[PDB]
Amino acid sequence: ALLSFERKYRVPGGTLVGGNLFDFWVGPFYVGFFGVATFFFAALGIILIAWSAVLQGTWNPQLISVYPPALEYGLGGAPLAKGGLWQIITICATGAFVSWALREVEICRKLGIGYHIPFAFAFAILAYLTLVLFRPVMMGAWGYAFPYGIWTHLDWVSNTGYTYGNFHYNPAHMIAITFFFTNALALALHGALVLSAANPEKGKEMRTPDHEDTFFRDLVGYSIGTLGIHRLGLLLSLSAVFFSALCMIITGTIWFDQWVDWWQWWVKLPWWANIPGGING
Amino acid sequence: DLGYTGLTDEQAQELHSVYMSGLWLFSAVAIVAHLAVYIWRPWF
Amino acid sequence: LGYTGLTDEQAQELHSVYMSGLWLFSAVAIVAHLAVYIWRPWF
Amino acid sequence: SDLGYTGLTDEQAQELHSVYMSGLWLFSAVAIVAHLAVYIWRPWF
Amino acid sequence: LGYTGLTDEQAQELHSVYMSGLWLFSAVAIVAHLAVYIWRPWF
Amino acid sequence: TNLRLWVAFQMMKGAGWAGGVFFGTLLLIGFFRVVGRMLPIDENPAPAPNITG
Amino acid sequence: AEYQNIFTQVQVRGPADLGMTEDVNLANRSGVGPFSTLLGWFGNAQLGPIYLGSLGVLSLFSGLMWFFTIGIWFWYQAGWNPAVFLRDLFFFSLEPPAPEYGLSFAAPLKEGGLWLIASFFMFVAVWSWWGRTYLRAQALGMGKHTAWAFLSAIWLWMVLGFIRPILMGSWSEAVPYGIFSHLDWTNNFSLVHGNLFYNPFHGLSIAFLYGSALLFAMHGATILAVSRFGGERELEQIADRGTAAERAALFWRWTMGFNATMEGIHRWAIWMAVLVTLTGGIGILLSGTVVDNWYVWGQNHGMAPL
Amino acid sequence: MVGVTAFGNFDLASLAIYSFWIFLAGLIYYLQTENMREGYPLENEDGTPAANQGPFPLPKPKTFILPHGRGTLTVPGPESEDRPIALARTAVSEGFPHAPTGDPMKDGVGPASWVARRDLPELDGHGHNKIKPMKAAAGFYVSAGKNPIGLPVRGCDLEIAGKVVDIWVDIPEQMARFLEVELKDGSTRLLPMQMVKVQSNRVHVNALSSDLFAGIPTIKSPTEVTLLEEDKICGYVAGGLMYAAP
Amino acid sequence: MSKFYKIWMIFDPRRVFVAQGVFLFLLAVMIHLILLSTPSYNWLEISAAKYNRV
Amino acid sequence: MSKFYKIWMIFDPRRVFVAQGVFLFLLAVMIHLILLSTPSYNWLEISAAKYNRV
Amino acid sequence: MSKFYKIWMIFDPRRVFVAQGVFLFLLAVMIHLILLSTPSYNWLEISAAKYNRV
Amino acid sequence: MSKFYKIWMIFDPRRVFVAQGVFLFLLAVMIHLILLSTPSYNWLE
Amino acid sequence: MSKFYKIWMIFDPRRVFVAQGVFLFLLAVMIHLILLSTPSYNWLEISAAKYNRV
Amino acid sequence: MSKFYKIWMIFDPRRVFVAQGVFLFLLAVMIHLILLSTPSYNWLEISAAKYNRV
Ligand code: BCL
Ligand SMILES: CC[C@H]1c2cc3[nH]c4c(c3C)C(=O)[C@H](C(=O)OC)c4c3nc(cc4[nH]c(cc(n2)[C@@H]1C)c(C(C)=O)c4C)[C@@H](C)[C@@H]3CCC(=O)OC/C=C(\C)CCC[C@H](C)CCC[C@H](C)CCCC(C)C
Ligand SMILES: COC(C)(C)C/C=C/C(C)=C/C=C/C(C)=C/C=C/C(C)=C/C=C/C=C(C)/C=C/C=C(\C)CC/C=C(\C)CCC=C(C)C
Ligand SMILES: COC(C)(C)C/C=C/C(C)=C/C=C/C(C)=C/C=C/C(C)=C/C=C/C=C(C)/C=C/C=C(\C)CC/C=C(\C)CCC=C(C)C
Ligand SMILES: COC(C)(C)C/C=C/C(C)=C/C=C/C(C)=C/C=C/C(C)=C/C=C/C=C(C)/C=C/C=C(\C)CC/C=C(\C)CCC=C(C)C
Ligand SMILES: COC(C)(C)C/C=C/C(C)=C/C=C/C(C)=C/C=C/C(C)=C/C=C/C=C(C)/C=C/C=C(\C)CC/C=C(\C)CCC=C(C)C
Ligand SMILES: COC(C)(C)C/C=C/C(C)=C/C=C/C(C)=C/C=C/C(C)=C/C=C\C=C(C)\C=C\C=C(/C)CC/C=C(\C)CCC=C(C)C
Ligand SMILES: CCCCCCCCCCCCO[C@@H]1O[C@H](CO)[C@@H](O[C@H]2O[C@H](CO)[C@@H](O)[C@H](O)[C@H]2O)[C@H](O)[C@H]1O
Ligand SMILES: CCCCCCCCCCCCO[C@@H]1O[C@H](CO)[C@@H](O[C@H]2O[C@H](CO)[C@@H](O)[C@H](O)[C@H]2O)[C@H](O)[C@H]1O
Ligand SMILES: CCCCCCCCCCCC[N+](C)(C)[O-]
Ligand SMILES: [Fe+3]
Repeated sequence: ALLSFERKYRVPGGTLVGGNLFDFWVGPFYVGFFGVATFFFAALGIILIAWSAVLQGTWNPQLISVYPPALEYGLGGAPLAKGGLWQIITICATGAFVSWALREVEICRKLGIGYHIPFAFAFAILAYLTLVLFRPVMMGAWGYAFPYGIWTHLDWVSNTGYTYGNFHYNPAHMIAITFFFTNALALALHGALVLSAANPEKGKEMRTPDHEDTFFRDLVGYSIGTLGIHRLGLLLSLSAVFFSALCMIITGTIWFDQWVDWWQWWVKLPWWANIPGGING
Repeated sequence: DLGYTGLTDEQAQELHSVYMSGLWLFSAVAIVAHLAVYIWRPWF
Repeated sequence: LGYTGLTDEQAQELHSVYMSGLWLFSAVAIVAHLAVYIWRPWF
Repeated sequence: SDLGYTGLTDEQAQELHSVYMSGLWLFSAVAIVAHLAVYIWRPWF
Repeated sequence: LGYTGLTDEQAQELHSVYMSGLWLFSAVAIVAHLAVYIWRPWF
Repeated sequence: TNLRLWVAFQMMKGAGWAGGVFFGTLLLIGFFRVVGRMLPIDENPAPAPNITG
Repeated sequence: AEYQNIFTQVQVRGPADLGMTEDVNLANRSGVGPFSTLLGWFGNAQLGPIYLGSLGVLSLFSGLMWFFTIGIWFWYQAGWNPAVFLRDLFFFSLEPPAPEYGLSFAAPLKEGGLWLIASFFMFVAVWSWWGRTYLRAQALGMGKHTAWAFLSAIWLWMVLGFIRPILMGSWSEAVPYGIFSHLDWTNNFSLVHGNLFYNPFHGLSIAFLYGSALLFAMHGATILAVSRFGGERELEQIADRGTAAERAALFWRWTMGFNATMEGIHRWAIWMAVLVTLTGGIGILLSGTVVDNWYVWGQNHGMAPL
Repeated sequence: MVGVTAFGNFDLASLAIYSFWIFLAGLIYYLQTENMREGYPLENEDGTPAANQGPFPLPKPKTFILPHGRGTLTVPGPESEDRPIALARTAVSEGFPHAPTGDPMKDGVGPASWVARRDLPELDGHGHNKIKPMKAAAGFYVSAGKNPIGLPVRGCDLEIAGKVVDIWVDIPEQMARFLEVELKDGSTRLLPMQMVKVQSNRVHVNALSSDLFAGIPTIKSPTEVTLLEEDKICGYVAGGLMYAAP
Repeated sequence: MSKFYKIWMIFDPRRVFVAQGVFLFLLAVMIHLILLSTPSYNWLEISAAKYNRV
Repeated sequence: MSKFYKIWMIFDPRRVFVAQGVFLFLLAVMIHLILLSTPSYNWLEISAAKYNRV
Repeated sequence: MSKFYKIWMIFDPRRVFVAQGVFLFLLAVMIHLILLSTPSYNWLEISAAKYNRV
Repeated sequence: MSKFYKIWMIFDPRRVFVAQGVFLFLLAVMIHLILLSTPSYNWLE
Repeated sequence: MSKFYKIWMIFDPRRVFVAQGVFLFLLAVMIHLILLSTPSYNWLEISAAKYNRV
Repeated sequence: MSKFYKIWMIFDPRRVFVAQGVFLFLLAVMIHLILLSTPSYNWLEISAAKYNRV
């Protein structure tokens, strides 16, 4: 079961650990040293979530939740039924993500390509580690991390957001949201522009990247190029996650009050704080 | 026989003999450590 | 037949060692279960 | 090609199937005894 | 037309085995339904 | 007795990396722990975001 | 150090690219503008030319009136003070008429009348731009994927400001024109309908906003990784598959167990992005019209304990 | 119409959420089968079609017309790695690596692989050559950045391998593609720009060492590069990160 | 009806059996779950009610 | 019934055995977990109550 | 079972032994954790209560 | 039983021992953390 | 009617049958779940309320 | 209506019938649900009220 062009690419090498001990493919998947680690951590964490369901007394997947240890336990261990299982699953998830990122590095070496993909995945990992590990460690307890439930991890988001009022007023939140909206807008434009070139009107010759530049210059007067759009897509998403993790590592550790009150530093600048009129004066 | 990794038959026996001797000696230290804890604070 | 290249005499020698490790593994687990059932039976 | 997608000949499939069902009958025989033990211990009917 | 590649006699044989297993599976389910109906009827 | 030292150094090389990576994370946890206690937290303790469970 | 192909280390500049005239009315197309060295560090340096035809005039002049109407209301709201305008720029807002008027157009210009005027300018400007987006593709003999993907974003735009306020029977349901103003509307919209988090389509819409971010990080990193094999020119990879497309596919084949082609990945990209606003439109249109409390509705549909 | 349910709790919001599951399932079928137009059907480890082809059936052929009389490409269609793959399997069983039967970089296997593409230059919309040397392209200059012409080229072994003669530029995209580097042998080779690091006083190539520039595949025309030559050059250089950094 | 054997000349035998085996197992799992939901057919707690195991 | 061996002329034993091992183990876990879910059949709690170890 | 040795003429020992190693350690940690979660068979707290350590 | 030495004719000894050092250390860390969590065996107190 | 057989020269038989097979299954599951959500036709609870199971 | 048959020279029969097949089913399902939503035309609630099935 190989792609028609896959035989010349399956060669031995590019393994950080081992070299032949775990250098083989199980089906299409590459089983590295960290593929063994990823499977063990992925499998253990799943069955613990299954086990936490029977301790919870439910089988509806949308009701299953693994809660972090209560705020009374601080930053130490916890009983398994209370929050100890969360700490094992968080360790299992942390092990599975880093092994998955490390396993991608072995695939990049064996194909001889750049390491942009594993680097971009580490941004997701760092955002996740911010929410469960870095931010709770600063605040002082494991109970500030989100629970592992489909609809209860939304309750953590809602409850944490409203602790500081409307979370829309977090300045780093606004920057991150702007990057997320721009990334999805650019993804729609990028997919549509390439598809329209590859699939022209009807019975027409396939278009060229000179038609791709011309379309967006006719439309919006500028064209970032074929190399520029891919650099932009990578950077918009990494920026979106960077300011995502930035807005939560400063919430509850540096900023403690309503985020609406932050914007009064601008409206109370000395040279126009007392001019009558407008909304705030 | 198989030679998957390229070791002779008398090479594996010598390597296993060294590996097993360390394994038993490692377990001897572990049993000493477990015996010390059980005297201090038994878990059964 | 013969997806891996081992012949019959090799498979039996490979399976002879595997089952020895299996019976060894289960024997330890049998004693471990017998000891635990003595200490705190679950039936 | 129903005359074999996997390259097994007719006789090889018969040999492979005989070994497979032998494991199936052994595995099911353990489950029959396991259910017979649980049913005597704590019947579900 | 024939989109797979099977000749007519191969279709005859493949169906013969498939229907032989189709009856076996439905035979066991009939006995299971007849057993459950006696124990606790749904009508 | 080279083989005895060879096998030990192969294992000690494996255990060294596991220790090096593990105690590398504890410093990172220890870093946010220290920065946590030099900030005005513990005087503005946030409420529990999720029910204790 | 190792080159990661994120910034162009060397820039090369020649004659200005005037584009290709498949069926384009070459009169409407302007002349080539300046070259930006700063933009050249990341992508192309050439700005322009831009096609401004009949729908360009209608869209740009209507978009100007929408933008200028909101600006004059902000100057009125600032008491015509340049400093107060600068100070309270993010606090000014043009609001829809009060719920007492319903959908009627008899509201005073200071109580939701200018909102209707500005809204009409926005309606003409956005819809004319969709026509221009469609017609610009047609003149080059290209597919209409850009026009139909834009129509997905217009769908959420029309649900927020036009369709739902008609179905709710009042213009007061619509979005005010302001920076902090439409953030408050978003926050209050959830509170009125009981924790919009439990709207199944808001949940799906977020799945594709994260999915778009996930997918463009994956695709953008994949292409820059195989850019050393000429992988950035995806169009010529589709015509004649090269080692860039094979290594890109085999990376995700060995990682995930399944992969895409050089053309099929852009069908994932366009479909993932359009579902962000296609699903969001339904979830917004269902809020208040069909469900007035998403947490209570959730409780009856799993999703939440009783 | 809040609370109106046709049955049970199935209201208009349930009809919408259940209609989307069906639409999403149809979309995932469509998106996946549109991605089986290259590399299928699946082969065995030696070349024969595999006994397993997956849940998703193959799509129906589509014809791509090529923009300069270059023919019609129909996918999916007959496929063949039209080249001598020089590999010998390390195991009888499947799923194990294939060892090269000789020099891997020259033979074109592993991370040093290349694809037998069309042996013609890539054309812009005007029909000209998309890539051509800068001294042949008219009006092209180095607008910004260190002009990497005349700098020595240092390999991964910190030994000089030549000096840059020209820059091959992408005419419509207006970006540098390759560096033409003259060797001590007097001949010229192309190095892709993505694989070079242009420093203040040199160009550093981390992929190849000094005594491998003479092995880069050459080009049959001094002012014209084809897709086959691009794939051999790019594949060879980037294959040195694994087979040429010992 | 006799000519139902010719469905195998139309559909690939490999995909049919994988599709059918998944369909049968998911269906059987679904029906076993519907009975477990009803307290009147949950055979596990019927036995608890009968044998006084609570 | 006596010609079921021809299933191996359609499906590869290597992929059938791997799928079967995954399926049987996951089914075994699902049924064992379901029993622990029910109070009436949780063998850990039954012995705890029987031998007065609560 | 007199011919179960033929499984090694189907599966390569290198991939089997690796897979079996992950399964046996996954199964072992799974059960040792299940007993720890249940208060009836948590040997770490049974000792703590038995010797009046709390 | 006496032929377990043939495990070194299948797997690479120079790679098994490196991985076995990783496994034994991570297992040791796992147990100490569990012991450290229990109030009775918390020795750092 | 006499010339309805031409339908198979317009559409692929392989795509029609899969389209119809999925349609027939989902429709039957929808109607069966509609009756289960109506207490007047829920055959599981009708038997329970008739045989005094609860 | 004598020359209605030339509608097919303009449109593909494949594209029309799929469009008609989806349209008819969606219209039919919608009307059936609209009737179930109204208590006056829910044929399942009428029967229960007629036969005292609640
Ligand atoms: C407290 C507030 C509520 C909440 C209340 C709402 C409300 C209300 C809405 C959303 C909507 C969304 N929410 Mg929410 N949302 C919450 C929590 C979240 C969280 C989170 C981590 O907690 C996330 C990631 C999201 C994310 C999302 C998105 C999935 C979705 C917006 C899609 C979009 O891109 O629209 C933005 C895109 C458009 C609106 C289309 C615009 C296109 C138009 C046509 C272009 C006009 C251009 C204009 C004229 C300017 C021209 C300028 C010149 C050309 C230069 N929400 C909380 C629970 N959310 C929206 C939705 O649809 O979801 C159902 C929505 O209406
Ligand atoms: C940083 C930019 C964006 C990004 C990038 C990104 N993601 C990536 C990659 C990249 C570059 C990969 O290469 C990698 C990949 O291979 O994707 C297919 C991946 C990936 N991103 C994924 C998901 C993902 N990315 C997200 C976000 C983002 N990814 C960012 C927005 C999200 C969000 C926002 O929710 C999700 C869910 C996977 C599809 C994949 C990584 C797969 C992986 O880690 O595999 C190994 C682990 C498992 C098989 C599962 C382990 C399960 C645990 C043991 C138990 C469960 C723990 C979990 C925390 C429970 C959650 C409960 C509730 C919160 C629901
Ligand atoms: C969370 O769940 C808990 C932990 C509570 C319960 C779970 C428990 C589980 C699943 C435990 C699993 C345990 C297992 C499988 C343990 C296996 C351990 C093994 C196989 C250890 C083997 C070690 C072998 C060694 C260390 C061999 C070493 C040999 C040498 C180093 C050779 C040379 C050394 C010599 C000769 C010794 C003298 C040399 C010097 C230099 C002094
Ligand atoms: C919510 O709405 C409710 C549910 C309340 C009400 C809505 C109701 C609606 C919308 C109902 C719609 C119902 C419809 C459209 C039903 C249609 C049913 C049909 C068309 C069923 C057709 C079935 C056909 C079958 C089962 C045919 C099977 C054929 C075979 C098994 C033989 C296979 C064919 C072979 C082998 C041909 C081989 C021949 C050669 C030469 C190879
Ligand atoms: C939620 O609902 C619940 C779960 C409560 C109820 C639902 C229950 C359901 C849906 C249950 C479904 C159960 C099923 C379908 C079970 C199927 C079980 C089977 C098929 C078991 C078969 C096992 C067979 C085995 C383990 C055979 C192993 C054979 C061997 C180890 C022999 C080795 C074979 C060789 C060596 C091949 C010969 C090789 C040569 C070269 C001749
Ligand atoms: C939630 O549900 C719970 C978890 C509570 C209950 C569920 C329980 C379940 C699902 C349990 C499943 C248990 C199973 C399937 C257990 C199976 C265990 C087995 C098969 C263990 C086998 C062990 C075999 C071993 C350890 C064999 C070792 C063999 C060797 C060391 C031989 C070495 C091989 C050599 C030297 C190669 C020889 C080479 C030549 C050339 C002769
Ligand atoms: C110094 O500055 C000057 C004066 C030079 C210019 C400055 C301008 C400024 C400061 C502009 C500020 C603009 C801002 C803050 C704009 C913000 C816009 C936002 C946040 C819009 C968000 C949502 C808007 C939506 C969803 C609008 C939707 C509208 C429709 C969907 C169509 C509406 C049409 C309706 C309601 C009916 C119209 C029909 C008739 C017959 C009247
Ligand atoms: C990777 C992200 C997730 C990581 C999860 C890590 C969880 C494992 C924590 C290991 C360290 C545990 O650290 C240890 O926890 C126990 C928990 O009772 C604490 O124990 C404390 O509370 C107990 C409660 O009865 C009391 O005896 C006393 O107040 C004190 O000993 C210790 O003060 C602390 O040293
Ligand atoms: C996966 C895609 C295909 C989906 C299946 C195809 C059919 C699509 C329509 C299915 C509609 C029936 O779906 C079914 O509706 C009834 C209507 O109350 C729901 O409601 C039923 O269970 C819920 C939850 O316990 C109860 O609150 C409710 O009192 C009861 O009537 C069912 O939980 C749901 O399963
Ligand atoms: C039998 C006693 C064994 C003692 C050695 C155990 C492994 C030691 C690993 C040392 C690692 C230290 N460090 C800081 C790198 O983690
Ligand atoms: Fe792209």
